[PDB]
Amino acid sequence: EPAALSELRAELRAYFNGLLPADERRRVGEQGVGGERFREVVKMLGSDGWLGYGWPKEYGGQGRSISEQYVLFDEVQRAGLPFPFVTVNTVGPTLMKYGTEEQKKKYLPGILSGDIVFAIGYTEPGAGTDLASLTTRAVRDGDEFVIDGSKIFTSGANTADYIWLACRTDPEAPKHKGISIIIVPTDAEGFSWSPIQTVGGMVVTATYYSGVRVPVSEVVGEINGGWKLITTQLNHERIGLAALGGRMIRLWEDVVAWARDNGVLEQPWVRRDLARTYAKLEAMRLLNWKMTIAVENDELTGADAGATKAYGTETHIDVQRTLTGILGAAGRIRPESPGAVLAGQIEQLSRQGIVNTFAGGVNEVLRDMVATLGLGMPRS
Amino acid sequence: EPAALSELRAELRAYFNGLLPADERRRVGEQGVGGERFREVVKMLGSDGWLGYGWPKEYGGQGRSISEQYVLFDEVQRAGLPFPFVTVNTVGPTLMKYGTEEQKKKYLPGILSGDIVFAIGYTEPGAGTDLASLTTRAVRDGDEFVIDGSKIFTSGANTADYIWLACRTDPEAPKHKGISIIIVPTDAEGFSWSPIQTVGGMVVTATYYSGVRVPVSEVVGEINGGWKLITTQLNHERIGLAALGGRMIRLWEDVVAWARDNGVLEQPWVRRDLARTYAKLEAMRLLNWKMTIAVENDELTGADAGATKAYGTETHIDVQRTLTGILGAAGRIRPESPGAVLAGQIEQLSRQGIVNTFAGGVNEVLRDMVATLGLGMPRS
Amino acid sequence: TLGEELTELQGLARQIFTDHATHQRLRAVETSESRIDETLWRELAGAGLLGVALPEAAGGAGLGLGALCVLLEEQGRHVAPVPLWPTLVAALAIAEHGTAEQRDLLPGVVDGSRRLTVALEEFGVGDVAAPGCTAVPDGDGWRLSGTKAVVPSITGAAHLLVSATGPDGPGLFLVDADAPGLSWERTETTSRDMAGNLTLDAVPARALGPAALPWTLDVARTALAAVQLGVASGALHITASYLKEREQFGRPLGTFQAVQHQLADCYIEIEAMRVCLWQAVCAAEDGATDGKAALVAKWWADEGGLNVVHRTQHLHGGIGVDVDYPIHRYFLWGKQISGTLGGASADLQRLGDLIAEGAAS
Amino acid sequence: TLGEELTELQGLARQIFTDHATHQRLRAVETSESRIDETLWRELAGAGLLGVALPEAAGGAGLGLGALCVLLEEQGRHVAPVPLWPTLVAALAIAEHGTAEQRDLLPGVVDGSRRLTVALEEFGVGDVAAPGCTAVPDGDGWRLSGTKAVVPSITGAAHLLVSATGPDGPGLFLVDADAPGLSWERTETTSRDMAGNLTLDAVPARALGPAALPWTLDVARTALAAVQLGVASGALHITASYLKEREQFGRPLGTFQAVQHQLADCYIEIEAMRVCLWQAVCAAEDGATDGKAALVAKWWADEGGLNVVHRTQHLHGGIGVDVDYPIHRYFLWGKQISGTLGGASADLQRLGDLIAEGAAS
Ligand SMILES: Cc1cc2c(cc1C)N(C[C@H](O)[C@H](O)[C@H](O)COP(=O)(O)OP(=O)(O)OC[C@H]1O[C@@H](n3cnc4c(N)ncnc43)[C@H](O)[C@@H]1O)c1[nH]c(=O)[nH]c(=O)c1N2
Ligand SMILES: Cc1cc2c(cc1C)N(C[C@H](O)[C@H](O)[C@H](O)COP(=O)(O)OP(=O)(O)OC[C@H]1O[C@@H](n3cnc4c(N)ncnc43)[C@H](O)[C@@H]1O)c1[nH]c(=O)[nH]c(=O)c1N2
Ligand SMILES: [Cl-]
Ligand SMILES: [Cl-]
Ligand SMILES: [Cl-]
Ligand SMILES: [Cl-]
Repeated sequence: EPAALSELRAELRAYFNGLLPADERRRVGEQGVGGERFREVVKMLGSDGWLGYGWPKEYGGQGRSISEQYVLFDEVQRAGLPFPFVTVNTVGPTLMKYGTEEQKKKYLPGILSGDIVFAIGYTEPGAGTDLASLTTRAVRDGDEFVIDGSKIFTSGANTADYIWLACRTDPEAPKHKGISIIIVPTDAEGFSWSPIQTVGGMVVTATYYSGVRVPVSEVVGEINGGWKLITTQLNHERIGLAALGGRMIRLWEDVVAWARDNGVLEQPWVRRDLARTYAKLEAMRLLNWKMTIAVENDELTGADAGATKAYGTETHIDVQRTLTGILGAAGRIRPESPGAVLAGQIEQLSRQGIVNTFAGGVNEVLRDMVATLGLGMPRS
Repeated sequence: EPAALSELRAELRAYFNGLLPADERRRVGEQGVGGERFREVVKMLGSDGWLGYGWPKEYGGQGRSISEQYVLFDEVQRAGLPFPFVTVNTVGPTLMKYGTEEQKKKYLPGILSGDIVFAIGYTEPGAGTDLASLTTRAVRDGDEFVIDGSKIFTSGANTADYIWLACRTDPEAPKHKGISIIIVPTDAEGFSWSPIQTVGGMVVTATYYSGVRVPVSEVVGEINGGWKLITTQLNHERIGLAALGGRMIRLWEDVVAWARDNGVLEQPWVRRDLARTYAKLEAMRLLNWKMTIAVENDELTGADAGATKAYGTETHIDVQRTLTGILGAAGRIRPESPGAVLAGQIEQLSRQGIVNTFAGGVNEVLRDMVATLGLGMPRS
Repeated sequence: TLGEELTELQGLARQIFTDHATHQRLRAVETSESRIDETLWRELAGAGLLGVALPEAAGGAGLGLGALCVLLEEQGRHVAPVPLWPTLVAALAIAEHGTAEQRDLLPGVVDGSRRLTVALEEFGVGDVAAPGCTAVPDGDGWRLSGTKAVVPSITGAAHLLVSATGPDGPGLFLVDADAPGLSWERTETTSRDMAGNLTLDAVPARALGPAALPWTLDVARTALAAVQLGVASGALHITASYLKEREQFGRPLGTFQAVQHQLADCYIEIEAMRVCLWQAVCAAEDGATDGKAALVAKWWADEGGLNVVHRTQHLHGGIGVDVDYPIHRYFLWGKQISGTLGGASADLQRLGDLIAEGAAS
Repeated sequence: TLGEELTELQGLARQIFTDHATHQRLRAVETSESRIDETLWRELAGAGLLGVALPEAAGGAGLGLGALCVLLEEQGRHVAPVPLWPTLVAALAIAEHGTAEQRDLLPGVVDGSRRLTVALEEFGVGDVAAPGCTAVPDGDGWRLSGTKAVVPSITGAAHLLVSATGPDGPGLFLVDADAPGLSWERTETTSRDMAGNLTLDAVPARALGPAALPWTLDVARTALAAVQLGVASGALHITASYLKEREQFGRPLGTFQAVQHQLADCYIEIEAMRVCLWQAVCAAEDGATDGKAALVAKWWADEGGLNVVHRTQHLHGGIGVDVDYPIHRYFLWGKQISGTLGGASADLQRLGDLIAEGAAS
């Protein structure tokens, strides 16, 4: 049984080795969904059958277990390769739930085959944490919707084929009840994007929708019922943060080995910091495991999801800070500069970890929800 | 110059030694204003001239400097003796500012001589942090006020001669503009108190006012203008927390010496914890010094007072936790039980430090004020 | 199933603790000579809860460290004054590392007539893994000379497990409480337990097996973390209820964002404490001997558990220090537990040495 | 008075930094080869700000470490790309510990034609007080062999102070940047400085006086804390302004209690940083040599300063990672500074050894 996961691990290394080279892995891994070779990788993974590894076989996947799924995510990160998490683990599973039979047929096979990639269109300049205040509008013209607005920080929009777009369809309804999810092709007339470079090395985008026209059948779920879809895909957007923690565990191990071999491990302060981050990483990985079980079971509570995501993302930053200190003078050297340790990964991840305490749910709001949903505290 | 403070230090040890015995000091120090021998000490200190040490000579004091004042407070704590901080450093100086010439003549000399002790009557069951919602009422009858209500956690009320009592005098005014300070004798008919034992070993009280009658001349300041008096005495209520930090610095030093002499100092974790608490104690004592200068100059801002008090009181708890750990198995032994270290002082202070993050201003509200007054952040 | 038995265990303990860990009874017990509720002890024995973690051959249910942790967690939820972890950790040490003669003491533990405690700490540096207390061979027995610090719940214990260093290194030895050369001074601790500072002058003793000491330290760390989990959980529950009731500025304290965030941090820490506790239990039942999982559970207890009870004191304001109100006992228990066998900084140092040593393997 | 001169100093530096540390100019400089703004350097020289901390005999104002810290704090407020602390800490080391020949270099520093840097770090353990770089006697000079890590702002520096261990222990040695046997590899750091990994193969060098190394480390720690104070202050200021503007849920982010509390914790940490900085300065001017005050200032920089710039990233949300928005540079500077000469944990270890040693005196 655990021999099987070991064997899966060893197979996936051979496989990724036959794809990656050297620095290229850490180059496509830094760019993420916005990078040039992203689609090249996705299509390779897809035709080789790895994208549907965890999908139900009803929808063409292998139906493999959570343990096996995590080995896959851990090994793709280790290889440096980008994986289409959002498209395969966030959009597909919400489509399998709320999609028409027609919608599933158009999108799921191409997702599976690595031919269709999605980008998430939620955030606006005026509607970030308060996403339910979004104003991008979609108005009925006949059996078409006419979409006018813009979004910001649309990761992968430059490399995606479709936007999963949250729009205001009923301007008079309660804000949570006026929203629909609409799929917009990135070749649509009136669609455009512009790059945004992040301190962490990623390029995301702003996207613009000027008179974009989409058939009404491209609404996922019910019109004005888009909020339950948004939440469904946001919850599935934690299986990625679990794999992210997996990556920090690996880097912690690599730092232990590095410090062992140059004597940094003989410093009491280093040993103590490795002990404290070990203990916090142990809690994170165990909480992540429980919560993945819940989410794939449709039993995760809002309190637990919020507590686990806020704890895990703050722990990634704590570990990044702490391992950087242990690295000493090399802790400040960027990837690809001489003297970098572990290819500068912890230096670059420190500049990215700051994102995830406010992306995928804002940790302040998650703590509010822990109190109200988890402990019954009154609001207002 | 610093020879003078040294000499002052050595004089005060000889003096307190001629008063204290052994455990008695740590016994009257634990009880505080509510203890039996409190008035006995106060009267001794008063007739020996130490109560007015820092008072202006205009009001019969020595006018000594802040440096000298702090040596005095540090040495009284070191001796175990209780000092009438609230009465001498909080009530007298607000009376010197807002009192009538008549009020000053009745109260200040007996405060100076150690014959008059005051207790602070602010907090009610329904009005703690939201002190401006207090409902204890004082109604005009002629040239008398009739006082009906109760207060809670009135420290020293069992040993005081007068209550500095915050009352609602105008039930129709804005809450901040409906309050007066009234001095109530503790022998007044209708006044009563009952004990409250704290986990830290102190006894405070609830006090009750049933038809208590006081001449209208016993209002300090202007009627309905009591809020500025409350704040004035609350600000002076930081010179005590400065001396409290002084006591934790001394205990930190004693723990260093203790760990040196039994080998606990050879543990890396102990050295690191002593370094971290040293650094936090250094910031505290320097911030306390600046803020004392400001307050005795009438130049302390609300932002700085709040930042310094919240930082200092949380640092006292951090140091208490940390020194307890360094003490090992003896860290858990109460005063007067066998094996206690440093007479169990750090064990008992750990059970008291928890008070001061919400007494004298609630640290959450102080942080609100830091943001609004210090950084201009909007409210509401 | 096993989980169903552990659920039944939990409900039974909850009812018994709820019936006896009351305002009146806690005050009566915490001002007595022993600080031990003998009625609660007998009720626990009669419900089979002392036997649930112990072997069947001694009349127990044979459910091991997991059942013990379920019972200890309920005990901490109610700050219930009985010496369950000293007696039952000692009994599990006997069950797993004792001679036949020593295991014959276990029936009396199951039925409630025989209590134990453990003497694992020393004043000063107090390295629990390298006791300064000495063990000298004497025929097929031993004589122990030294002192042990703050032995918990000493009153009424018939036997003690005492850690000492013999010619072949640290070990664990059984001592009768009436042994010649044994004496103690009663000492009151933060939690209001009545502990004993133990003096041993060539005290007769019998060894447990060679692995008893490190095993017992891992189990004790795990058990203390179970109590702490219950303390923190109960403290959070009481504080949450109180903050719904108490209003200032015209609304429940529970509606202030900073209040909600302090409560959430307690919740997070409790969830972390809980999964690391059960990892330590699972590791012990799966035969791990490296000690890392137990130290992780213990560090979470020492640091997270102590954070929780400081936050729940602060969130109560003045009433939280009133000894007639419940929350201050959770503070006292949490604070004491967070230093038992060493505090958070010591545990990080020990864990860091294990990590370094394992990496250099 | 002296304070009035330091106020004048501060206003002048503020205007110069404000005129040149702009959106456009920061981007131009941080993508250049040197990462150094030579225009800003010349403007600073012309205003006398390079000379303000240096001796009068070299054309400076003779205002010492305090003036240097005032200038560095303004520099950090604007993340202004010039190597002030490497050049001016090196120059203060020469002024206080150099030979007459070495002090003749100071006029060129005052007038802006001569820059310096310091090579105080090494890869790995990198104990700054026990360099692995070696110093061998050679007549009345020395030859140095070893490597130094990430020497800051190496481009255009004419001379370097290099720490090395000779036969009589660690020392500090002046090296010409064109010395035979000296080479470096450019390496880009977190802050976007262009540092150099330095290789020394029997490089000719001249010693500074015997106390130069520990003195220079204390001054450098103090100077780095001055920059960090300015970084954290500027970060907080920008974040406070932004949170007044940005509304969500119908109100400014600045009105949320959790937001106000994160801002307050930054404020508190900055006040703590600031008084410990000035204690370190006052201690150095009063001739203290124990090193504790400088390490306290540096630990506050390393821990408080790093906390501030993490909080100001978080409070901005997505726009805070946009490289076209200012705050991310404060994060990069704060993060790099908090590890320079070692991070927070190392500094606590060093400080703890000094405390232990002083108590055992
Ligand atoms: C790299 C990267 C990648 C992506 C994204 C961002 C970034 C940086 N996001 C956008 C992300 O979801 C977004 O940044 C968050 O929802 C926050 O919205 P704002 O950035 O407007 O911060 P906003 O201004 O709403 O809040 C900023 C800060 O204010 C505080 N705050 C907010 N509300 C509070 C409250 N109620 N109480 C207390 N404090 C509060 C928090 O400190 C928060 O971090 C995204 N989006 C998308 O649609 N598709 C995508 O693919 C991505 N991917
Ligand atoms: C030992 C001792 C001694 C004294 C006193 C107390 C004690 C314990 N005090 C009383 C003290 O001033 C009082 O406890 C505080 O003002 C807090 O009021 P409550 O206790 O009602 O807490 P309250 O119920 O108001 O608040 C409880 C907790 O709620 C939180 N909170 C409150 N408002 C908040 C907000 N706006 N935002 C976020 N969180 C918030 C805080 O965590 C606070 O600690 C006193 N009084 C007196 O009149 N004379 C005296 O001599 C003394 N001395
Ligand atoms: Cl994707
Ligand atoms: Cl008083
Ligand atoms: Cl006793
Ligand atoms: Cl380069």
